[PDB]
Amino acid sequence: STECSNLLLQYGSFCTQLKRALTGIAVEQDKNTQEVFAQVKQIYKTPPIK
Amino acid sequence: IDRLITGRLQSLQTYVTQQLIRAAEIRASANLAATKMSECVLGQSKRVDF
Repeated sequence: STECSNLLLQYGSFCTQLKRALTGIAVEQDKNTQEVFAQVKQIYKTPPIK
Repeated sequence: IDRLITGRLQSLQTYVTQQLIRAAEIRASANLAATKMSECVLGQSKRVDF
């Protein structure tokens, strides 16, 4: 709706900081996964003998 | 004036809540730094990757 968008533009920058907060959370989740799992430099392999 | 007061109060409450969350994160980092100063500088640590 164009009229709702025109009235929503009057409220300032609530949506920009909401989007910034959600982007920060979404980056932080991948940072969590990388700093938990990727603690090894090379991908090791077991020998064929079990 | 009532409309402007409500808008400015909402924005200032959002700022205070974000500052409280950032203060919790900074306090966690400062607790980790205090632990590192107590255990790495003041002694020798047997903890791996610490």
